Amino acid sequence: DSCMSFQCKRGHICKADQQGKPHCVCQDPVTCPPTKPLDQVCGTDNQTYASSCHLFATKCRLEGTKKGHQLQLDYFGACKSIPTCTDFEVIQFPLRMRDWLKNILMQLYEANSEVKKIYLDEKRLLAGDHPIDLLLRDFKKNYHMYVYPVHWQFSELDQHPMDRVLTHSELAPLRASLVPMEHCITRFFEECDPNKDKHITLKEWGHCFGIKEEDIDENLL
Amino acid sequence: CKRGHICVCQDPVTCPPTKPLDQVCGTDNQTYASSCHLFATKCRLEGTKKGHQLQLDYFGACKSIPTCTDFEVIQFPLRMRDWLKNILMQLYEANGDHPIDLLLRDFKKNYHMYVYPVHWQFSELDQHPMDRVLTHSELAPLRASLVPMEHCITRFFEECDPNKDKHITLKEWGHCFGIKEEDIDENLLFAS
Ligand SMILES: *[C@@H]1O[C@H](CO)[C@@H](O[C@@H]2O[C@H](CO)[C@@H](O)[C@H](O)[C@H]2NC(C)=O)[C@H](O)[C@H]1NC(C)=O
Ligand SMILES: *[C@@H]1O[C@H](CO)[C@@H](O[C@@H]2O[C@H](CO)[C@@H](O)[C@H](O)[C@H]2NC(C)=O)[C@H](O)[C@H]1NC(C)=O
Ligand SMILES: [Ca+2]
Ligand SMILES: [Ca+2]
Ligand SMILES: [Ca+2]
Ligand SMILES: [Ca+2]
Ligand SMILES: [Ca+2]
Ligand SMILES: [Ca+2]
Ligand SMILES: [Cl-]
Ligand SMILES: [Cl-]
Ligand SMILES: [Cl-]
Ligand SMILES: [Cl-]
Ligand code: NA
Repeated sequence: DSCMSFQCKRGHICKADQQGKPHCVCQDPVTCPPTKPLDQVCGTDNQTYASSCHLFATKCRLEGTKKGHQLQLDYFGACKSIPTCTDFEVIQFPLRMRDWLKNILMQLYEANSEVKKIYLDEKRLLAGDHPIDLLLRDFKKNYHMYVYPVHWQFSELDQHPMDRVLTHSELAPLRASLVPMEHCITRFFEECDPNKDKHITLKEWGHCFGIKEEDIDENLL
Repeated sequence: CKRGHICVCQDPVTCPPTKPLDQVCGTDNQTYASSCHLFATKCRLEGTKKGHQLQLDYFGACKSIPTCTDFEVIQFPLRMRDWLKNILMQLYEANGDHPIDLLLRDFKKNYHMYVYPVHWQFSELDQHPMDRVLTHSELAPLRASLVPMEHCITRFFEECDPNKDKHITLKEWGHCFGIKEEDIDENLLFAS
């Protein structure tokens, strides 16, 4: 068997020729391992695939075409309609701060349901478009607790290739992982690429996490 | 007199003046000018279905948001959520036999990372009164805090109260967070 150790790209498998010569052919989706519900994945076509094996077998069958070239794994789970991740869903605050925020919101609710002056201005941020960002603005100025984590996330992603900008393919693992963790879809190129050139610089990334320009420093990468 | 009462109904006119940012969302998915106006409205409607149901839901105007998931409600420490994120990103970059199924099944069986926090959250909420069950008034502040913090709406009494008695026991709570019965333990709750 010449197919032993003959490597093939994902969605392809090695099959011997009528002459015994090994060839990479598309994988038949029927041969994909049986699937459990949580194996499901959502493709960039907003189609749900039973598993990653099924998606790449489909992509292979579609090699050479627009839909084939476009199809990628988008995130884990079935395709869903979900809101855009916020910055703090991407890069979280310490648990102590999340308990504090939860407690003032709960306390603010109990005072208003079936104190009010204390947290009045706080109440009116929630009717705003970015309540948590504004309430946590002072925290975001701390280097060890916020600024450095924001830089470290950029440099962790800027690897394919490392060039001080992030592209779609570099952000795709982060997008895929936040759906199960946070039930939100990142939209970095709708929100953090204001010149629409499809490359996110450190300045664009920092601004999108609300870090002042004076605190953005390429030496931390 | 109760909120919205002053016992006659409160005149909406005497409600403090309202700014746009005073708006609130009622459980009817209606936007009210402020919390005062919502309960004044509730009073004018006392005695009816629409009247009895109406409660404060969350601050701000009503919006479209999905139902909260288990991992949105349970707040993890940074170190553990960072570990979980890096594992998931590694599973993506690669693309067990069913990695995501196995990862989440094992995670939800882990006591220090998940089972105990699910029990702690029940017990933090079970205070009015402390009686080993959760009612609407105990879960309503958690719901309102999760809208701004997680952009999701909890639906505890539609999904975690299968006998429809308006009380959520520890057993119902655990099952609704995907905890096996063998791992539900009243000894993990704050002492009596
Ligand atoms: C991608 O697919 C998901 C799943 O079918 C869509 O979410 C559905 O959207 C419809 C509205 O057209 C709603 O009635 C359903 O409740 C949604 N289902 C879920 C599970 O969220 C989503 O809208 C699709 N997005 C696009 C752009 O096609
Ligand atoms: C609760 O009310 C809000 C506000 O009217 C609804 O949100 C809107 O939904 C419509 C159509 O579904 C959209 O055109 C609007 O853009 C939405 N507004 C916002 C602010 O998101 C929401 O759908 C209602 N909730 C339910 C469950 O019906
Ligand atoms: Ca790069
Ligand atoms: Ca750009
Ligand atoms: Ca109780
Ligand atoms: Ca969320
Ligand atoms: Ca019950
Ligand atoms: Ca649940
Ligand atoms: Cl190949
Ligand atoms: Cl984080
Ligand atoms: Cl923490
Ligand atoms: Cl916010
Ligand atoms: Na969480």
